[PDB]
Amino acid sequence: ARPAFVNKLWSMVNDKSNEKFIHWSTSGESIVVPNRERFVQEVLPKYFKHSNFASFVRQLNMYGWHKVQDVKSNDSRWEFENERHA
Amino acid sequence: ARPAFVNKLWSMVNDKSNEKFIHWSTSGESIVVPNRERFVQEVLPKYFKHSNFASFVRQLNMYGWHKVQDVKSNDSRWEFENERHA
DNA sequence: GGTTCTAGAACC
DNA sequence: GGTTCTAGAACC
Repeated sequence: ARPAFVNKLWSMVNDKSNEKFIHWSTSGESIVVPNRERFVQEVLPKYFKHSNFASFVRQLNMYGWHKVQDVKSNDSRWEFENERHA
Repeated sequence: ARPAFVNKLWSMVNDKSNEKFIHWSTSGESIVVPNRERFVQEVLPKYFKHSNFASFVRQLNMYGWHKVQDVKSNDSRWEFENERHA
């Protein structure tokens, strides 16, 4: 039995009906959430009760996932990568 | 399935090996703990991990049990009675 | 009231 | 790594 958060993230990134809100990158090295707000109100509520993006991000951190900061100087786009890679 | 606290209290007041530390009054209307300290170190640890008397008392309150204050003016003696009676 | 589910802790 | 236990939440 994997932790509930790991299971939920897995099912949400892989479920085809969440495609437009959260999905793997073509390479699989990261998870893409095109628009934070659409995801927060269309996907989060199906997996967590009293869900909020802040919690989601904290949880992801617990599992080694960090926000990709590659925007040079669309703050609604979020991408996550894990500390553990090949 | 009854709450874990209810089960533990039940088993500790009824278990014969805890007799000298915690037991029903002859009438059954209350629970007698002759000496708080002996009980805290001889019984509590068999039922709760990182047990302390303060928690025990709070829990008892959650279930309607209150400390009997019948000492006129042996602060080690504790007796508990429940709000719900005949 | 009693059974089934969802989780994490405990155990092997 | 996988199974079993202990709890409370969910469900009927």
